[PDB]
Amino acid sequence: TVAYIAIGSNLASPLEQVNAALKALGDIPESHILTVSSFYRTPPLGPQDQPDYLNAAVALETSLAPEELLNHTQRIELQQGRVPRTLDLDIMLFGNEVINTERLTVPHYDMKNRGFMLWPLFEIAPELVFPDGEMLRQILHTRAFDKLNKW
Ligand SMILES: CC1(C)Nc2nc(N)[nH]c(=O)c2N=C1C(=O)NCC(=O)N(CC(=O)NC[C@H]1O[C@@H](n2cnc3c(N)ncnc32)[C@H](O)[C@@H]1O)CP(=O)(O)O
Ligand SMILES: [Cl-]
Repeated sequence: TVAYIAIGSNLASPLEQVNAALKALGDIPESHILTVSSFYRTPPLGPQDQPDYLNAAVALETSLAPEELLNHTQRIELQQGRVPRTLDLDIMLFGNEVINTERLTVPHYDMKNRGFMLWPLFEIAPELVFPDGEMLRQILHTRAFDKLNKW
């Protein structure tokens, strides 16, 4: 199953965290990195008195159950300092699954509202269709999220 994972950090020099995160994602068992987006410099959506984010998306093939994937992404966050934002790993999509448990809401509850999630995802999955049948390309068009700048 292909999982799509969003990466975010707004440390001053976030490349170390993001590069480290990508290496660690590749070490997850029974999993393989398929494709990684470009790295983007995005203004924070929410409070504005914080540094810009580095955002990216990665497509990860995995045989793990969605919760076992979450265990591994949480481990990576912990090991890089998560306890500005050092590193957040959000599971955006997990195959065609819709999940609503105490640990997971998939698709990510807010991703359709976040250009900094959707644009990097579009780079690596331009023909993507959500579980509800909506095309990623169409969502980006409708919301008119401004395109991103590379880091
Ligand atoms: C600050 C804000 C709004 N503004 C931004 N602006 C720009 N420019 N760029 C950004 O990148 C950016 N980022 C933003 C942001 O907050 N991003 C992360 C996010 O979405 N949250 C907070 C969080 O810590 N997230 C990781 C944890 O989520 C858990 N986790 C992972 N996957 C799932 C899932 N599928 N279901 C449930 N939990 C999950 C896991 O345990 C992880 O540790 C959830 P919330 O606080 O919005 O509810
Ligand atoms: Cl470790």
